[PDB]
Amino acid sequence: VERYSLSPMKDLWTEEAKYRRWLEVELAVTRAYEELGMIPKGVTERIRNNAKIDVELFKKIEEKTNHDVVAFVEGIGSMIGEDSRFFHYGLTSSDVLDTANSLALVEAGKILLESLKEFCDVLWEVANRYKHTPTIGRTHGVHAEPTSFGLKVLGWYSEMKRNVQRLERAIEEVSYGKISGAVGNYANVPPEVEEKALSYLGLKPEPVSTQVVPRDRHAFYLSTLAIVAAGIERIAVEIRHLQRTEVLEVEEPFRSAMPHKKNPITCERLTGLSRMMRAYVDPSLENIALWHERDISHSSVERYVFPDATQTLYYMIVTATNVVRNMKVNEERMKKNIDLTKGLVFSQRVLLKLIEKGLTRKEAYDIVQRNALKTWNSEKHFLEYLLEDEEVKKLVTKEELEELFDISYYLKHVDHIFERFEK
Amino acid sequence: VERYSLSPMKDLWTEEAKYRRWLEVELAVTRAYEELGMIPKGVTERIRNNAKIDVELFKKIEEKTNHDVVAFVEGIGSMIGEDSRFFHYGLTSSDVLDTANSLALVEAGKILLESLKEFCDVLWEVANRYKHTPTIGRTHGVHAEPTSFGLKVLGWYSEMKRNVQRLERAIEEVSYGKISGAVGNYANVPPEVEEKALSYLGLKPEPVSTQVVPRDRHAFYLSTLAIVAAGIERIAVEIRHLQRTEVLEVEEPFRSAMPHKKNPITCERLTGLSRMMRAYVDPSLENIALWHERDISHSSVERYVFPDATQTLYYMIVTATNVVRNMKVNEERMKKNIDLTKGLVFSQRVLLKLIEKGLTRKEAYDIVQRNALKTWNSEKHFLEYLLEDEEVKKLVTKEELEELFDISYYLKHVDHIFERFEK
Amino acid sequence: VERYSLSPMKDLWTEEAKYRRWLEVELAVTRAYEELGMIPKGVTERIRNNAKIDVELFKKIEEKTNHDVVAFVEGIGSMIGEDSRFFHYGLTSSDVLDTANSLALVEAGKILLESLKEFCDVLWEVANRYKHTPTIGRTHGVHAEPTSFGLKVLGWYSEMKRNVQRLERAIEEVSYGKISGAVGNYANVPPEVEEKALSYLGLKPEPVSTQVVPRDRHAFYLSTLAIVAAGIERIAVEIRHLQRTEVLEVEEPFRSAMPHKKNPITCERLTGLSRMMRAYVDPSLENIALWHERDISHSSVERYVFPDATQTLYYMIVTATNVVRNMKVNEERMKKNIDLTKGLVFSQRVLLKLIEKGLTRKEAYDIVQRNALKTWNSEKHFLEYLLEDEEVKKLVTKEELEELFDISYYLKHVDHIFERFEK
Amino acid sequence: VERYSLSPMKDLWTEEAKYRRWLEVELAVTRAYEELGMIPKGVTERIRNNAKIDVELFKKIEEKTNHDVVAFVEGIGSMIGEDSRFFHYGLTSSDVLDTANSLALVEAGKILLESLKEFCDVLWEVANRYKHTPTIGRTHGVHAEPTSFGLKVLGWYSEMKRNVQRLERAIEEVSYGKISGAVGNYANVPPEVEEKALSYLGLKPEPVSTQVVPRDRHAFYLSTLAIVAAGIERIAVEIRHLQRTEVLEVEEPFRSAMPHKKNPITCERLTGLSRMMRAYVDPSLENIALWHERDISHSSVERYVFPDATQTLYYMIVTATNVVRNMKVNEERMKKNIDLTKGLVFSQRVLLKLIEKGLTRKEAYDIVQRNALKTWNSEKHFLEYLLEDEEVKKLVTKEELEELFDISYYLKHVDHIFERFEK
Repeated sequence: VERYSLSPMKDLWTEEAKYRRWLEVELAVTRAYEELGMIPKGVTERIRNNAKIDVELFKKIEEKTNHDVVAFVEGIGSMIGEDSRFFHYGLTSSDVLDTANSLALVEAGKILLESLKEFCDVLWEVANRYKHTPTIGRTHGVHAEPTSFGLKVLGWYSEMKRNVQRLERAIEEVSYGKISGAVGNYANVPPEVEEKALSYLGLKPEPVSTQVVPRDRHAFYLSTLAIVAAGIERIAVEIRHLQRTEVLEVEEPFRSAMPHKKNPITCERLTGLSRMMRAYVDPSLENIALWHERDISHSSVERYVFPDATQTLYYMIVTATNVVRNMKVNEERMKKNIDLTKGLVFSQRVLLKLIEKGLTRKEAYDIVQRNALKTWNSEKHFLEYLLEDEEVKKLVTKEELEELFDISYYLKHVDHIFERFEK
Repeated sequence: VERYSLSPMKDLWTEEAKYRRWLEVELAVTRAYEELGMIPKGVTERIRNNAKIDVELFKKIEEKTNHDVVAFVEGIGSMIGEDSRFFHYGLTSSDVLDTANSLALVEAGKILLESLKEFCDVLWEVANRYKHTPTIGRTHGVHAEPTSFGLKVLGWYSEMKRNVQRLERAIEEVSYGKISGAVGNYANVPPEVEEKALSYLGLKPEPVSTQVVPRDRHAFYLSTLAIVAAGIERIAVEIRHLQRTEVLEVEEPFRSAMPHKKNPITCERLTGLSRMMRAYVDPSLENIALWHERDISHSSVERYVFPDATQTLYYMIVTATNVVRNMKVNEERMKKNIDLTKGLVFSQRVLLKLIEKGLTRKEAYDIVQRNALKTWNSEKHFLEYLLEDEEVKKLVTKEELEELFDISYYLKHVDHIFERFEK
Repeated sequence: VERYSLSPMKDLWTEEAKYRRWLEVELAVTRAYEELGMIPKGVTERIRNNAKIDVELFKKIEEKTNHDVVAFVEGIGSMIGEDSRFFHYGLTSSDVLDTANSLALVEAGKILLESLKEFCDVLWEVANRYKHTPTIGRTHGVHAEPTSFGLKVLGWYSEMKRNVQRLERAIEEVSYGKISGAVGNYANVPPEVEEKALSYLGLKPEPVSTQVVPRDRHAFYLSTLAIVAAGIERIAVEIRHLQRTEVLEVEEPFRSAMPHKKNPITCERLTGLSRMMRAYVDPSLENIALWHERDISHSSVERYVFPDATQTLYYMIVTATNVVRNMKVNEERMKKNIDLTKGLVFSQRVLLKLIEKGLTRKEAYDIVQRNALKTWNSEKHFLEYLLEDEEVKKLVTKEELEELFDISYYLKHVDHIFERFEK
Repeated sequence: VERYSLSPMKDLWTEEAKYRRWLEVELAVTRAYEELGMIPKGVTERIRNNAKIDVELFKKIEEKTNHDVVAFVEGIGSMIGEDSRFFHYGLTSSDVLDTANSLALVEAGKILLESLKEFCDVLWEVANRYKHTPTIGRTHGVHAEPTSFGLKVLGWYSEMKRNVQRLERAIEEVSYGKISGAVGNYANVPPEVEEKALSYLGLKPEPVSTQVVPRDRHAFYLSTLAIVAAGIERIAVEIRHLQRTEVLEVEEPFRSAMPHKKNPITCERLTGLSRMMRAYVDPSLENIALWHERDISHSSVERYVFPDATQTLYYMIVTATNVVRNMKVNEERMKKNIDLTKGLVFSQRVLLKLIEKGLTRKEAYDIVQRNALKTWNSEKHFLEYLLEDEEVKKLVTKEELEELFDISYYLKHVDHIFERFEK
């Protein structure tokens, strides 16, 4: 794990950061009471001045207390003297816990969103750089028709922009806390305190909560994270295919190294991390069916999944940004790979042209097949066989024949497509 | 499976419905060409009049062809005579396949959305009916504080309304087809044909496609379906708990039956179907990383998951609607269950009241604990013990003591919460 | 789905086959009571002669009964006259259901196991056929060191022989039924009736059951099935890579076709079916935690998973067997692919030889790197560059150089490895 | 995570313990070469005396090397002087990595297995302690028929004894390393060195490896781990249900506490940890299909799963053992809960007795239903209503009636079932 904790994301998930979120919540709540005239003026400022985050103290108290937030509430109690009457007043532990996890997931979502937007900018730049670079399109791993390498990157760009909007909605979904007390009905803490306290944190009130924020929001967020990761996985698998020794179209950045031993190690790592990101979706979905007004089975799951899902995805986005930013792209090898089958890429164009000139689907098909076959089993090109085919010679001119091998045919609509992403 | 195929949803997924979607696509495409002046006037109308869906013919041709859409294209070919020149013109098979699955998933999404909205109306009605019905709030399966049964149903209502908006976005995500030919670059079919043909189907053009519509859209849709199902699972588990013999607060509708043998069979079934819905998420997510401009590994997955996920969820929503619509709710038993622990539900109120009147947290706590203990181990009530406690007798009046047992305390903010959902 | 239902597996999962298993269970149970003297002599043969599988009757009765096994018990009841006193006597529904599913899963396991052993025989045959066929070993998709193609097939053989054993244990695990009545404590049917009835069916008694056979047995079985599928998935991904245009070492069987358009469609299908097989594992694992002496949430999951997992794996085994049996293996291409990097595959042998002859690891490495580079960026071979390197010329003879390019170094232990599988 | 790392399991997964396993592998390999006469006598002891685990050195070298095992090989190299010629000789990195992970998973398996056997001993003890404790059996959460509480614990015992055996096979499955070099064909290190080196470590040779030990072995192991976890999850959900306020039959150990606020927090935790354990299964299964002779996508997954799955299960086994060892069992409450429905638990015996005495199934059923109804809606017992029923009065004696309410009918075979586990 520590392998991919990267700053800013990993600073979110220390024990200090967590206790500071709990204090933030507690201070928003005393502030809300005080602004409503419900506790004396001055309480919040004094608790702000005297409450310190002391991790060892809270952990020592927790040894005796066996309860994380009660230990915190007493630890803070021992620094704030008389003001402890007004601290954690009416709250249940999950008011603090779940509001603090909204804070963390919203912030993690924002870090993720900024790095994602940055991945989009790099993908847009790389797609425009190779906008007109010819490459062979491949279906079932088999040469199909010519295309451009910028258009392939644009498909990745297109997918990551759908993920920017998805990530914005997942941030919205998790932007809800609760300050509603034991079973969520404001018996011990007024709903006006909740509304003020959460607006100071940048959060909204869960419209109806139980003891807990409903876990379908978290499952939505984490399902969105797994889908972002699988798009990065699609990119990573492409580059693994393109860096294989028989292809050599692209090379992921590295580190003088042996030219024949450049392994796509980073993209293999990305593929494995995507497997982990989708692994967290299932446990988040059966966190949803909590018993009544809550059970705590989700808590242990979330200790793994919140920190690991958001730190792994962050590492995936930053790493894949660097891979696409700095990968070597071998344009001449791309172009050369179009001629690997020696013209047989243009074999549909040749087939149709024989139907145009009179022949029936089957008639044309047999002429192309025989030429294909000879091309495939030898060293001469498809075109050179077609030109010498007598049946072809009485139906098609030679200038007609040669123009069917123009790559620009496959390429006439690339700008049309790029233009859909402009402006 | 056939157990839960219900009309309208199951009519979507027959072989006839599929072939009709393929014809719909094909007709939108000839229409687009003809409206653009690219094929003669009259072609579409004549293909519309002569193309019949003949499932046995297509399947017989497929025996020879070994390819589903080629067999279809030839079957239709044999009915439409000369017009077959202009039919399926420039298309790749996945233009038809994936555009037809957008049609199916958008329509399935709309059927699902209407039944979901209807579930929301029933939940809103049931929540307002029991708005002020007292029930005991339960955390860790343990009596916590009083609450209202309408507020519990409102939490379900709140969750299903978040799922209506989620379902709308999932319908949007899947509203994209492609008419872009072999590797998605319009080499064989102009992008103006795509744009016209898909607007007649109510769909949008994938802004950049490969041979296929990118599979992250389908994974998003199906992840949303699994989250809707897990909310239905939360409801179903609640009712199972509430129909157990020691609780008897709610009874799912059934079918004169034995009163002691009413089993929550439907809600158990709902819980199992939610397990299947979340099971489809993982295969949809590794459908995303297709090789290059496509591989066909996703096709076999989607033969299971599109029809099964959308028919299971539809059955879940209709069944859970009926369960909530017609379930028996035992209000007097709910109210009686509040007094099961004989007043000990109000034990925090009693504790705080002793701190108010001078005592320290620990001092108060020991008085409540001893009374709790005596109450727990006997048949007299908490209140009756408190009244006779001397330490309590010198700190608290008896009218003070009795008012701490008012249920209306737990209940002062129920209308505030319901009002968040009005208007 | 129907796409891959293949005889004999799909005959297991009809409604008829299910009711036949129910009767088989019922007849074993009457036989057991009769042999113990608990019901009159002759009952079992009479019920055997009279009791007919009438699917439409049972479904008509179920319309009114709303209970599948009750409807069956009554339908059989209407055919067997006075002997209905002795039929289904003391049983709970899940005595019949779960015992019938053990029969099905055992027999499914056996059909799976015989096709698997047959897949092993084909793998052994193909591996021995290419025992000594040179091929380039590939790590990270990059040419590593020479090996044999039979050795690669052997690793697949070794994996499926581990699965044969795993399948035999999974059969063992599911060989347990129950005839123990409502909560599994033999209050209504004697344990000696259970023991006799299940030994007639070839099954063992769950040593302690509740109302149900414990679902960890089924989860273990389905987990083993998903493991077998992923080994098929490893094989199918190798053939996809090897059939790509730039590689052409292997070609899956098909159907005269275009030589350049041979797509690995069956293998991509096998990949997608492997994803469904692993998807069924999670739902099976959470069927395990049934509430108390049972809930029925697992029933609905098992209507999908039992038939779908066994039929999909059966399809995968039979199809992969035909793929490996009939695939074309291009040996000259495999041998030719070793020289793609023009000798650089032997570059570690060259490096070590320079350390042998005095040089330090870094010294040797720089000579190899420079020659590698020159080879990589040109058309001359590594050897030709080494021979002309003066630093190399004074440390190594030419005959010492050339013999580092012998493939038989890489193959000396092929024969030791096959030997481990013999006898 | 650190929450549940417990000695001895967490000592397995430090960086130090990992480098120690790497050295252990390296020393087995030098020992094997030396015993075969291939390197001078004395090398192994010298490398043993000199080779120190220096985590910070290896990490500093790795900063420059960017390769974990290379950095290790060099760091050891700087301590062992001239013997570095003989160290790591012919090995590929994954000879050390995968052999070291077999050591770890074997030893983890053994720690797991000893705590599991200990969980079985506690279960056997608790089951025998309540062998004859009457309790109500529950199906669909609804009172069914009386049984014994020891019988329920026996079913848990039976499940964990099946897991002991499953754990022994999973240990066997992962007992394979490799010392076969870059593509697993012993080109660079002899197979007799592998055989000797692995028998010193207690391991067997993968019969054919590629660059890596095949990942179906690890997926089988982790699948067995998730099965063991779900059986713990079945137990923990039972204790949650039994500790609910309306039931009070059992109370998990804790920490004087409030008697009404005893929450089943450990059991809810065990439930959530079971969800993480099953989440690791899917990522392990798709690690299986590595490309060719390996890709490294699995490495990153295994950095999470190996340590997390073995430590979480270890925590679950030890904690569930303490739960079952120390939980309070309320026998009088269990016995009292049988009479909750005031005799209606014996209603099938009454029904059958009326058919015995002449009546038809429907006739008998209506008498029982009417009395059931009256019992259900009042405070008088079923028996008292039956005795006063005139139709009952003319078919059944009072002593014939009362003895249908004997609990020993339900318990006669408890003793036969425990006997199956003896000896």
